Amino acid sequence: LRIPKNWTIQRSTPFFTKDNVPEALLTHHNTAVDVFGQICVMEGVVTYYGFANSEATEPEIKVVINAGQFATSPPQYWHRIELSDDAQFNINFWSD
Amino acid sequence: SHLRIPKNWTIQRSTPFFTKDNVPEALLTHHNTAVDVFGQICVMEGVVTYYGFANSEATEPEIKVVINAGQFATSPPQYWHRIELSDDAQFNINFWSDQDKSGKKMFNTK
Repeated sequence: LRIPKNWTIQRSTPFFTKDNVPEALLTHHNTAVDVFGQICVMEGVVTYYGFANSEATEPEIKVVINAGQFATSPPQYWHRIELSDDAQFNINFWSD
Repeated sequence: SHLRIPKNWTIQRSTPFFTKDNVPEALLTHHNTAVDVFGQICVMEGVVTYYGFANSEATEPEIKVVINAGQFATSPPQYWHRIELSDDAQFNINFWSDQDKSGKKMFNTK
């Protein structure tokens, strides 16, 4: 899935690091029912683990996101992210 | 090496997606971000070429950066630049700031 041309960012999170990231993101969870999660890495590395559904124990996809890059999370898709000790990222949520 | 936006900064405003079909002409020519405002250009599709200038009246670029899909680049406060798009380029821009910028200008032209 690609984010539609007419979609926009309803909300953006502040910058998160190993020091102030919300435990909720570091855990196996999913995005809003109809929202695309765009993860932008400013510094360090963020590793993205995707799962076919909420039951899967092993990931069906692993993506390494480096500084200067971003990876999107399709609506309703289950995932978990791990951050290197110097990671700095934020997430933009597209919908509407 | 894109410059790092400090962790304490926050996004004040974000632009919708743009393509060579509806991109504001202000981005195609010289412009800079307002004081205390860091620009971030995310390329969702295609290619966006970035041209930076030493100052308001510099004619030839001091920096050229090619930004591909999945990548983003940053432009520090008041730094003059312009962007060029590929035929299938799709991108947007996030404006960060370490100060409340509500109501004020995000970018300057000319």
